[PDB]
Amino acid sequence: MYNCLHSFCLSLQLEVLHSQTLMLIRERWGDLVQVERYHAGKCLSLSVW
Amino acid sequence: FSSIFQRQRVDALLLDLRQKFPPKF
Repeated sequence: MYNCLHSFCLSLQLEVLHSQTLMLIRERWGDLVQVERYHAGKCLSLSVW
Repeated sequence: FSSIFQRQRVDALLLDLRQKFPPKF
């Protein structure tokens, strides 16, 4: 039970963070941050400066 | 006499949960 609901919640958190980065790139930042890698449920990697 | 349209991503995550954790009767 812990494995199933912990894995789902953590990948949900990663999906929320990816959606937030797409909001920041579209609205206010824009090429000051870029998504390098995104594997859904596995990893997210952003590039600044 | 709704659906907030961020549910595509949640649904793909549900399918990944189905695969990563299968149901067991």
